[PDB]
Amino acid sequence: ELDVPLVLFNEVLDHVLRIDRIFRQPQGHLLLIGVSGAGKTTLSRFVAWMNGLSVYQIKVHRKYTGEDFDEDLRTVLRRSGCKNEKIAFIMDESNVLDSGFLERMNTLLANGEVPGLFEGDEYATLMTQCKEGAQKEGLMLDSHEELYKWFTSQVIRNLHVVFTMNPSSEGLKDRAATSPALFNRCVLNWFGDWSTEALYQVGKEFTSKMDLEKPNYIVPDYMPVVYDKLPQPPSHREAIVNSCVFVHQTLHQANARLAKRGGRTMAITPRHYLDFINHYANLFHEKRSEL
Amino acid sequence: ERERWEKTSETFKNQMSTIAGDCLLSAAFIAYAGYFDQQMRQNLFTTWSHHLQQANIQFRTDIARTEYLSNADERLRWQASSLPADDLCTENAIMLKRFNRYPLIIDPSGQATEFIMNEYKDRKITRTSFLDDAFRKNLESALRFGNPLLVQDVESYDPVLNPVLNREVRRTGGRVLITLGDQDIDLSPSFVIFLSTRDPTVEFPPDLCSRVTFVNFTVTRSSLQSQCLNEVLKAERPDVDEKRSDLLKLQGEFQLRLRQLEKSLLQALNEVKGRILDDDTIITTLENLKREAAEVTRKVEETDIVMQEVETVSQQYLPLSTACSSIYFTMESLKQIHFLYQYSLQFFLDIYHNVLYENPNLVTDHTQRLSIITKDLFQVAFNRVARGMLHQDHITFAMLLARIKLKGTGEPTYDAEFQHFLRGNEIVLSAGSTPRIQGLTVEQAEAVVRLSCLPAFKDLIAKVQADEQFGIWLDSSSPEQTVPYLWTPATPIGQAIHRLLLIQAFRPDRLLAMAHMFVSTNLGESFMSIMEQPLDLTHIVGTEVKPNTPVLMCSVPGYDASGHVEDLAAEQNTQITSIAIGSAEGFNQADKAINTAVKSGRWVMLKNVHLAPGWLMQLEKKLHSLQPHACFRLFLTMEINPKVPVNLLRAGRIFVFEPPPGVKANMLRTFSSIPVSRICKSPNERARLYFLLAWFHAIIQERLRYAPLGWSKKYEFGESDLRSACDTVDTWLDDTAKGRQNISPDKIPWSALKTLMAQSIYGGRVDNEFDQRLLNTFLERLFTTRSFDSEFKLACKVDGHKDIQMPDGIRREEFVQWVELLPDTQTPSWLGLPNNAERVLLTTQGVDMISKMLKMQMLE
Amino acid sequence: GNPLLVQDVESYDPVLNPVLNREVRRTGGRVLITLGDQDIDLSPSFVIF
Amino acid sequence: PKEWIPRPPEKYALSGHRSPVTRVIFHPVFSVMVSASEDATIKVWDYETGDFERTLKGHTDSVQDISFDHSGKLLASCSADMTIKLWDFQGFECIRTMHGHDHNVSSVAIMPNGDHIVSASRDKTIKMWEVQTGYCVKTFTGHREWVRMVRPNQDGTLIASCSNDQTVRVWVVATKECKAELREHEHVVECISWAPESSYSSISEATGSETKKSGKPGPFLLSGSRDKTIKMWDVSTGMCLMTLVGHDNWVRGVLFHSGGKFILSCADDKTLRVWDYKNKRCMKTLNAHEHFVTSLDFHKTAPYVVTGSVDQTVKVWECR
Amino acid sequence: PKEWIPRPPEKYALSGHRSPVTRVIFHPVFSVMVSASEDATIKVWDYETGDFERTLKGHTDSVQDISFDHSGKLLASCSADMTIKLWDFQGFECIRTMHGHDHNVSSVAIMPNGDHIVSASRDKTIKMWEVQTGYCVKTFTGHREWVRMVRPNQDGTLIASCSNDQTVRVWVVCKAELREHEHVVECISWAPESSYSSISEATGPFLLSGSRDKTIKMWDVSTGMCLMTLVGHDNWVRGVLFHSGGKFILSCADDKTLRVWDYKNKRCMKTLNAHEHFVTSLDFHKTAPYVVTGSVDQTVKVWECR
Amino acid sequence: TFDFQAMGRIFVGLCQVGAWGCFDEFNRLEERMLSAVSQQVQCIQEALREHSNPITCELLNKQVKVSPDMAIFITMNPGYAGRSNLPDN
Ligand SMILES: Nc1ncnc2c1ncn2[C@@H]1O[C@H](COP(=O)(O)OP(=O)(O)O)[C@@H](O)[C@H]1O
Repeated sequence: ELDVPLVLFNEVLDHVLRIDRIFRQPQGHLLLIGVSGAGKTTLSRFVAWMNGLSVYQIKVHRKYTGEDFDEDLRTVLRRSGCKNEKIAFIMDESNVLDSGFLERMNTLLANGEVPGLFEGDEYATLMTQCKEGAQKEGLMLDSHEELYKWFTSQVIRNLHVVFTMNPSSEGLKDRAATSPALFNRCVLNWFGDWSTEALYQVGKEFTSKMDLEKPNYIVPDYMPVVYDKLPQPPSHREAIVNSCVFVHQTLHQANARLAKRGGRTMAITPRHYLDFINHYANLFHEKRSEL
Repeated sequence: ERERWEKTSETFKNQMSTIAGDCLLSAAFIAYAGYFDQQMRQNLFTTWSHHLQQANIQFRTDIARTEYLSNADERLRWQASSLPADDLCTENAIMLKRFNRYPLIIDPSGQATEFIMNEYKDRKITRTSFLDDAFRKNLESALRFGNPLLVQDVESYDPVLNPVLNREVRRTGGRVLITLGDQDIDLSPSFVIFLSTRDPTVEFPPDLCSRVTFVNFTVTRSSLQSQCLNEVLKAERPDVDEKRSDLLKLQGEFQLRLRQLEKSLLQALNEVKGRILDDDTIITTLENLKREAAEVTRKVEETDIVMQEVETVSQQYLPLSTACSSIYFTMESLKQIHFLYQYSLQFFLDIYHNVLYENPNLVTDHTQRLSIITKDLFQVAFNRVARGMLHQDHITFAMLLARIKLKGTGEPTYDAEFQHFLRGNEIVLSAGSTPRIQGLTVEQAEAVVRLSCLPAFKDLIAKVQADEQFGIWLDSSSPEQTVPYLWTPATPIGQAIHRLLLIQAFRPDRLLAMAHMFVSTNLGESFMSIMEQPLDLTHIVGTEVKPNTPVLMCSVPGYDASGHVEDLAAEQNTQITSIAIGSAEGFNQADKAINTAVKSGRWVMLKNVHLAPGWLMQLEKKLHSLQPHACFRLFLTMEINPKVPVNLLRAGRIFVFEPPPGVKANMLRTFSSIPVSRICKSPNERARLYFLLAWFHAIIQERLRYAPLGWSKKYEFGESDLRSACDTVDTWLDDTAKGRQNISPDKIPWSALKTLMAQSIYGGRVDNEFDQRLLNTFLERLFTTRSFDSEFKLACKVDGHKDIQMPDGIRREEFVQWVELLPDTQTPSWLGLPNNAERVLLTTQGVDMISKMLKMQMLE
Repeated sequence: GNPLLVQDVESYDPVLNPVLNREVRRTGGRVLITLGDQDIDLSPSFVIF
Repeated sequence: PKEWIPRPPEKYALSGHRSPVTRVIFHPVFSVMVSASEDATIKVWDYETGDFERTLKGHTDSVQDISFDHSGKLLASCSADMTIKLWDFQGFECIRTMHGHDHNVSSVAIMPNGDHIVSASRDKTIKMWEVQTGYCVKTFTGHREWVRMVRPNQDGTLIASCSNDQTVRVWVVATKECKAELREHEHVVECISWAPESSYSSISEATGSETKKSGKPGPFLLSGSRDKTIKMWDVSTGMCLMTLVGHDNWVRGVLFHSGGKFILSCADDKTLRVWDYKNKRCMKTLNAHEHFVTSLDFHKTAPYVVTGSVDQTVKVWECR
Repeated sequence: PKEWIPRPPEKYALSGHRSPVTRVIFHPVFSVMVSASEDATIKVWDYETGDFERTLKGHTDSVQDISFDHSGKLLASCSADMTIKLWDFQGFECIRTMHGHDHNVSSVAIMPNGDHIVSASRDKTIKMWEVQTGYCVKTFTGHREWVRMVRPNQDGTLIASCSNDQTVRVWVVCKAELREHEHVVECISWAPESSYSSISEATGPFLLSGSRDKTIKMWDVSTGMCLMTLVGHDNWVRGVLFHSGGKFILSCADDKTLRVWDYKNKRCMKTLNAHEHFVTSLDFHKTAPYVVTGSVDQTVKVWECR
Repeated sequence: TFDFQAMGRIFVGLCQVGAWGCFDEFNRLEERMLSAVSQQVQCIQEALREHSNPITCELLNKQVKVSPDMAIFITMNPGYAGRSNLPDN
């Protein structure tokens, strides 16, 4: 599916296990809260591929319309109910443009039935597709009400919806007020920012490739440490990974200081950290080779 | 030369020790210090270096990030491809070359975009925009083919770029696949993309902030000083500048020759492959290389003329570049006290180009030309900046310019007393301390206690107790004009500062007048004097406004500049297209009219455009991407509204339309508005009537300013009322006079005019009975003149030994002469108000000026 | 542009008829082949056995 | 006057091209003309003298249409390499290459306002472009097949199109779409042209119509027949005022006279036809070329008609 | 359209080559030019742009001369492998190869009626072929040495060929023989119909030919006498040709100079430093203002005419 | 909901008839449409001034005859319920 090399640590393994257990749960919807670039949609894609679920994304663009969202919802509901396909519906909060998106998402998460989505010719097409699906499954159903009930049961069994949004107190209050199914019919998982242990593990995993061991390295008595449970005394690799972690943390502190002063602020992310360690590896290799 | 080769090659262990730390520092800088400015970049680097030092990780302290991460040939290629010589610009180019995530470029100037265009010019760049409808076709063409892509206007970001930025790539077989939308596109390896925005004040969502890396092209003080030095070299010594430019190019080419020669020598000595003495070709090549090393040795004459050029340009034009950098950074930090006016580097450079070249009375003497340039730079900067700023903040900007002039010029730095003047008012006082309240009061006693912290004011309580006869500075009159007492010879500027501190401690209501006196003593008496006259709109539009910059005309509520622009177009005989923004057909008509006016060269005016900010952003983008006629001006009429986009505010030229300050300025504005042909018509009493109208209008408008004593509620007495009044006066004078050159003061319909003003013209807005009675008694006082009695009194200025007499003139020329020679001082008793009306207002304005200056200084 | 070796041609699939007939079109500078209602670009370095 | 008609033989037979000539147009202000062919070149010819002036390389595939603006200082060309180029005719260099279409672009024109360009391509879409920036601002849909030609009206408020969809579709530019859909052609629609202002009186008195009594007589289209006919239409939903049967093969280009008293037409029958449309008959027949005639143009002031053909030759006809 | 004289510098230097260039000509219709060579290659260039279009391989030895059909759709080339190869400008492929010459062929030209091909080789014979099937029709004899160039008339009935026998014979399908030479005559230029009034003012059909005798001389086929002798060349003359307007004379030689002559006064006005080595051939566009010279230093250069 | 085009239709009807117009509660016309209608009001008053000295004014992209007897009146209650503010022009 994706040629993106991921890095493993305890938080990644635990998050993958939680996402897998909720996918195994029937009518199981996620709500992943965490900073952007922390790897929520890629973990969801990987777990859906492991479980055989087909990842479906809105693929929003400019000049998007509530009618276009209705069409995407119709396609995913048809695939999940008539064709009997397990779909992992990944939906970031950036895909929400107005309340027309989120009211329909609320109804879909809470019931599995969205009245008014299929009307007229679309309703007739859905009914004949459900009749074909009932013929394929062997169940014989007469008239439309039990066909729609069977379709609702099928989409309840099949569809899984995963949300991905950044943490915010006011945003969470707004979402809890305007969309209760995110807080009642969705399992919440506060991924958050990468912890100090996760940053240390990622830095050590990338650093282990390149050789920088210094036998004649003197450990100072002070050793300002930012990651707890650091091995004392630390080696050169441990010292520089602690230094990388401190670099990320002091970027957080400087950004907070700038925001408190009143200047514009920018998000600092695990993507920034991976970028920094990749730059470190490439620059170290190039400089050592050329010298 | 092996005596140098051995030293070069005997640092292997030291470089192995330092390489890990130095690579860590450089990688952290490249990855994290992209969005920040120079100060935060340096702060982050210092913090990282301090952490490495206290963790005992070896790194090279005496290194430069630009020199470590960039080669000399690479840097020369960069400045060949249109890049500024800034260290910050070089760092930005390093990020743009070694990016891992695709870059986002922030630059209002466009120099970064031009540099990218020149650098990736060997490859083919298409320059599209995120708001181009056919953007996906260009993106997929670049993806399939392998072309660099530069897309501007990131604010309308297209989330179809998300898999491209995230590198969500499939590697089925030997091909490389990325899936955008429904189509599957083969991804070529030689594809890069650059996102570009043209404003620093923009908010990006956190997902985009994660998936892109930022490169901020901010302006540095050193870069601005270099630019101003080069420009003054252009404007003063063109031959010297030409010599310097050819010199820099020649030196760069010869340094490239040095690098090539050293590389060739080392590669030949490494690839000799046998015995060097076996073949004479190696010896001959080394002889040629040594002859070129000899010309490298004789480079010393070029280095000598380098030093002579640097020393003469420094010793002449050192303190002008620093002054210009201070001016620009003052007007850049000015944006955070009113958030209406935003000024661009292009705006400051236009001011500097105006003062450098088109200066009247500027000679052929380099001794005096620098002083003339500096003084006119200060004055022109004040004029062009404060024409689009509030009369509250005029004095603040003037005093900041005075501080810049004082720092530039002799006079020592009065930092201690300036810090006490700005911040020292909030210092903690002694517990349970109270001086004598025999002549002073408690608040000014506490102020004197605070002021006594200065060494010069060691004895203040004893001095004011001994000087009991100095009741003039204690109360009444104008203490600023005559400030007794004192803080070694005393410079006039230091005396002004000490007296300003005394006034701030004793009587804060004279702070504005004393700040005006300080500005007058520091820069000239006639510094602020150009802001009393009506704005020279015809000259400014004709000369000081480029066609592609819209003429933003912001007005406080109650005032509108549409009549001013229409009158300007009528008097210059230029046809105009007035469109009132606020409809879909209005937007379509605005687009069509602006296109036709750009192609042809007419004038276009769009009114009330503060109601459509989303369309204002698109208009700003179109005006930036547009190339207009030579004589074309776009007028945008707005209101003081925080919904006006910062993009349009920076792109345009702001003219704040404000209530005219003072009766004299109000009369001058009224007389300039009323045409001379209209006011000079028969009979001869029309001039008297128009002067009475102008005086009445000025008095009631200034009374409106002094609320709620002047009027119970803030009415809007304006130019519509004045024009209707003039029309009624003209009609009644024509009715009562049929071709008569002179009309006796008894036959004129004074009562008819008075009751028509009382009922219809000015009394329409008035609803309160007491306000109506006040208007009626002003009309009765003014519109009888005791039958045009000589030495008639319009009002009384001061109740003690002062009065205002109406002139005995007959012609508009001598009336406006009397108005011009009216005294510059004003008192609320001119209007008929109590003398204590303005005290609280002046105190509040003074403390607000102090707060604004303190905020700008603290955030500086 | 991957060569194919499609065995078991006794149960031949008639979807390959435009491919075997080389029924292509040259709109623009590329080549277009039609499979059913779907339209697909044909790479020059493609053979099928 | 308002009566000159092309007469045999031709004035000059300019034969500098290498492939079939696609479109030939005149210059608005100069005594020069340009011609587009299938060898990715746009030759510029002085029709008064008869000598080749200069060429405009830059297109990768066969250039299919060219159009000047009102000022005569811009030339917009579209080709089969899916790109549209804007030429600075003062210095004869390309200003911008404007991608965005998905197939062969068939025709372009510059609106009378002068800062917008229309298009038409095989992906059944018509796009509006910006001359100043090069961006696409509006796309038109509705045609079910390859759109062959697009022509804005006299004041730029209406756009007509012809297609392989068998239909002529005309719409207002600004906000609404599909003002009319004209469906009386039994084969492909190929070449449209509006009616000039000094033709409405003759059209009204020639066709079945009352003595106005409605005001604003309404715009009139022209032909577009691969079924060897000529058809002019009306305002609103559109009716065929007359059909000029009498042609011989696939009609490729139609025009009005400068005075509006005649219809000029050329086609694959190697024939230039002059139609006296007041009597619904062709009163003059010109054996133009030795192969299919692809395009023609008529000079607004000077008496010259120029025709391009698959013969790789551009012929200029003097009018007597 | 009469003042067209080449001016410095070279507009375009078509150096995309590897072997010396022998002959260069212009297309009568299209805006391209072709060039023969020593490495059995004929390359087509675009003289307006300066870009290399295509090469026409298929010869097995050095190409001597090349000529075009009147319509410009047919190209005939002769080489040193005793062949007269025929090319078309529709698909750019060899149509037919004609054998029958006993040694190196040095000249070829399409008849103005576009049906027969003339050739001239070292075996001192002139051969006429059929463009339809490549079958020879007539052979001409009367030379005893190397025949360098042969050039037809404007009607297809008069044929003039120059040889190393110090003669320029004229045959009618021998009208005259001119034996007042002093060295080997190398190139032949025919006088167009746009020069009869000019030469009547200064002094048909007329014949002008350079030679290795450092001079150019010109006769009348109706009388067989030299009209005017043009002298001043510093080396062997390789190529001569009339101006399109029939007023000037263009010629090239081994002195690396283009001298533009005239029969009004018979003197040189401007010599052009063309190449660093000898100049083998040149051509003048009949309507366009361009001069191209093919030289033996493996370069082809095009001169603007102002 | 009194749009710019609706007010233009009312204006052309009033101008052609020659009748006064009393617009009650004008300060709830909202800012955008008030600013748009200002242009039509200015055009009508300019035509009336030209009459004061076949008189037409450009209303809704058409030429409409202006009777000399018409006038436009505005009834407002400022500060009623935080309604709209009239533009200065
Ligand atoms: N555990 C990980 N190890 C390495 N890279 C990761 C990891 N998690 C995320 N990433 C990076 O994040 C990118 C995708 O981020 P994404 O999942 O879109 O963030 P979000 O889920 O917050 O939108 C990938 O390109 C990948 O390089």
